[PDB]
Amino acid sequence: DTQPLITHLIELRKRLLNCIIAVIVIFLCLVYFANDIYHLVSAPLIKQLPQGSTMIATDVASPFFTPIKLTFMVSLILSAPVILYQVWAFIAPALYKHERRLVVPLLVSSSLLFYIGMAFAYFVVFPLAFGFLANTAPEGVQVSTDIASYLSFVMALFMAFGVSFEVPVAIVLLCWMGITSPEDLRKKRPYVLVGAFVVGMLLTPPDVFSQTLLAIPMYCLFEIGVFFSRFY
Amino acid sequence: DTQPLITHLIELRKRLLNCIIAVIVIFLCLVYFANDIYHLVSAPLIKQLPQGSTMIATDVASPFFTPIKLTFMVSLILSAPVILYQVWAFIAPALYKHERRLVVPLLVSSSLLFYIGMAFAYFVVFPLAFGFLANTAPEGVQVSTDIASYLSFVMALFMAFGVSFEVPVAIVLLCWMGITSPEDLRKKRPYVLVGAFVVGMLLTPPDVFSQTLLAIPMYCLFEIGVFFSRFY
Amino acid sequence: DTQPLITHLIELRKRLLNCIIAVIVIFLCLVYFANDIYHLVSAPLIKQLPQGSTMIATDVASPFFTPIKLTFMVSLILSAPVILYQVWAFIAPALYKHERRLVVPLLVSSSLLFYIGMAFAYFVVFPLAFGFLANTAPEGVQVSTDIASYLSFVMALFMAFGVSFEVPVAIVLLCWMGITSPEDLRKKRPYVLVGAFVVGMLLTPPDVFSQTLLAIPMYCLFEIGVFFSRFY
Amino acid sequence: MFDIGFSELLLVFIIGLVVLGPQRLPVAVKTVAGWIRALRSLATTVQNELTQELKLQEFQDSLK
Amino acid sequence: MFDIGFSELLLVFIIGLVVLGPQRLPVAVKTVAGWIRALRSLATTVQNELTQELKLQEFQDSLK
Amino acid sequence: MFDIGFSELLLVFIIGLVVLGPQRLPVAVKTVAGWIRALRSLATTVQNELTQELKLQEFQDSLK
Amino acid sequence: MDRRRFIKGSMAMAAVCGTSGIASLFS
Amino acid sequence: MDRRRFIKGSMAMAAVCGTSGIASLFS
Amino acid sequence: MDRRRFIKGSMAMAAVCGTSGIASLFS
Repeated sequence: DTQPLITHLIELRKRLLNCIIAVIVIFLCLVYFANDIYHLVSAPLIKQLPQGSTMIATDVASPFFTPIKLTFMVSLILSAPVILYQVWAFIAPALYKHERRLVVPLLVSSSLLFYIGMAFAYFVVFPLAFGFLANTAPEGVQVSTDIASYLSFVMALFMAFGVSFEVPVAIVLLCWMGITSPEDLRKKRPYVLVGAFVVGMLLTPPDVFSQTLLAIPMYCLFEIGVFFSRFY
Repeated sequence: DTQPLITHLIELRKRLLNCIIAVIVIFLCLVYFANDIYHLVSAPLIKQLPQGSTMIATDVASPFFTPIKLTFMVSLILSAPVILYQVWAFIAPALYKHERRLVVPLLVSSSLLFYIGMAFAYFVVFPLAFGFLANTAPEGVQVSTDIASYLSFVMALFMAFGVSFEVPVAIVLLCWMGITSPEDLRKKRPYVLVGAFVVGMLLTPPDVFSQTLLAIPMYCLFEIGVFFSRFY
Repeated sequence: DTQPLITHLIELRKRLLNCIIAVIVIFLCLVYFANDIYHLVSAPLIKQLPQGSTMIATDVASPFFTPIKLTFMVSLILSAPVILYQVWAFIAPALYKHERRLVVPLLVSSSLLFYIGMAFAYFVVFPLAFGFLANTAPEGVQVSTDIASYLSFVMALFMAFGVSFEVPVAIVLLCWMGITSPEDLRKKRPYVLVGAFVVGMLLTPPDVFSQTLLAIPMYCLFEIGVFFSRFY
Repeated sequence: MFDIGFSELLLVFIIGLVVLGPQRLPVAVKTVAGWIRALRSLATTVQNELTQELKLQEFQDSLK
Repeated sequence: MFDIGFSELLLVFIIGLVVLGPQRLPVAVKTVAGWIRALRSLATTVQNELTQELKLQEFQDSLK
Repeated sequence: MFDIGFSELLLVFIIGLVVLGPQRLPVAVKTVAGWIRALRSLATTVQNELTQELKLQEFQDSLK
Repeated sequence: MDRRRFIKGSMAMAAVCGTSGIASLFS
Repeated sequence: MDRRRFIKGSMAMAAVCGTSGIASLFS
Repeated sequence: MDRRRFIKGSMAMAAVCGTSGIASLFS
């Protein structure tokens, strides 16, 4: 069913507005608690900071705009079900019946696993990592964590865990529908390892640290996904 | 009057030397007071910092090269009348008589408004903004502003207020000759709003914060310019 | 002697492995002393820090990954003789007899001069520079040097001094075989000055400070290299 | 635009050479080049279609 | 290079779609594309003019 | 990609104009442009040679 | 133009911009 | 070549370099 | 192909990527 370009842009504008309205309304209901929301996010770090160590703000606008930046992305995460539905409704006529049987399970399962990524990272990984990182400084070095740097690190881990949690289930689903077999995944192992570094390079700043902090979660959790593909 | 390329390059080199000489002479007369100049610039922030908070230097070369960077930027600002004259003298033959009736009023008015923007930012905006930003930090966060980051923030605000101050007068001057009308500026409102985001994107680092810090003053000051266009 | 592409890639892969193995083995033998290695590197700064001043870590992962990054770079520097030999053994068939008489003296002398350059920077430049930079801060500014920023500054100075140390000897070597005469070096002085800014622009971040930090040692030691070319 | 560093790119080729090997890395780079070639070909033909539709919209809008 | 971020570019297109609309944004992008096309055309012709003048200078300088 | 800033590039041209002069700077830019032209010409012919060799490898590998 | 071709083309243009910048698209 | 063409051309090159880099200018 | 041409071409390809990105090489 061919349609004029404006028809697709009319629909896209309507769906984009519903995404912006959802984010703004959630942001307005949450912007008043920006400092309280930052206390929750920085709670794992504060509990593990050494005696005499406290968080600092090295930027003039950081004390205000870093909590504001945090509650904005919290709004984006909380509005993901609305955003994903608008994405689904825009791409629903494009998908065929056979492609509909795969995208719908992916969209629903991604949302839950992406939240379990934060729950696992916040309640398990953050206490373990912060208790080690904050107490491994060289002698004479005072751990004074910048609030702007901490927010970037936390969202880097939250995005990494949420995305990488979906990889094993996506692999198992692809094995279930028959798109890919465990045998074919084992012979594509060298390419995924190189491909993981390529994906990490593109989606991260040119620092190698950000490349490896992302690529290793994909390739490792790719390997676990192949393991459960046997039990299916 | 067609001329060889070297003739234009001989003239441009001569005008470039005058700009370079003016900046260096001012810099040499000011580099000895680099710390005293930084004290004046950092005075609004120091007065509004919380008890127990002070400026820090997170870079090894920051204690020396941040005051040197500031006094060099002051040299460029104080040499703007010389630079603008050399720019004017190099582009004077290019301009036609009708174009000369615009560039001269814009060049003279921009110089005063750009300085007034700094005076307005320093004497009004800085005490109000620093008194709020420095005292809105989350609990347990120690405001330790870096001198290198403070200079970037101060310079960004100084340029933003100096440039935005020229927008209304430029609009009224365009309305006065008849290049543009208030009716035409009102129906071009959606394009300027989108265009302001484009201008902010190009002239600022890829951070959205820097994009909006330039766009909102640009679009808002555009709106005030249309207001005074009615009373002319 | 023409060869298939895989033959060159087989040889390159073999030599790349020998470089990777050398770096990793050194890194494994050194990663346990990462904090102790950082103490040696930061020792010139600590001795020159003002009373009440200490190094800080503004990043969450900085206390662990900054010493790890440093001990990895030390592994690269310590493995340079192995890396350079593998590079030599892969490019030896490419070089002719006359080009072999130039590359071999350059490679052997570059290794010693690079080590002498960093030893000169650590034992002479670092105590003098840190004693000035750490004590020239504006009044009320607390010198709190970040460990991650200090590592970048130290590596920038170590690389700059090591590379620029090879320039005067390379110039003398070129004058010795007759590739370039001291007379021809004097008439190319304007081009090297402009070229130094180009080389610094490409190999450094877009900050002008990093451009000049590489350009001035390269152009200055180029001038000193021409001076010794007279005495040959 | 994606931010690609020289160190990041060298690591990819270094890892690709030691993992994929001398016989599979050239084919992998050739395959990736074809993907980018097809991506730009698809971008160009769609932009041509959008330009042709915009002209049709102008014809309809001008008459009405 | 002007530093352009993916988030910054998406914001412009998102804002442009909701402000300019489905019927004005494509024309706005088309107009901006023409500006860049004319900008690169102007750069190309002047470089050709500069190259020709440099050849003339060499002829004059060599004789003198 | 090498990271080039607008301030860094302007400094190079400003320094080049005042050091090399109005008569030597245009020749210097022309010479540097020729180096990049030769660099890209050498890159293209090598990729053509690599593509032709990869085709030969496939023919040998397929038979064996 | 159908929805599938619109989505496919939009992603291709976005991918080109991420690999060659916004000036390449307008070329 | 006149001064107006010199200024108009020079700004075009700077604008092109700001949108496509110095390599595009030398192409 | 000899060793000299392989090294000469590799440096040229690396130099192009440093001045025009990896997309130019794949073009």
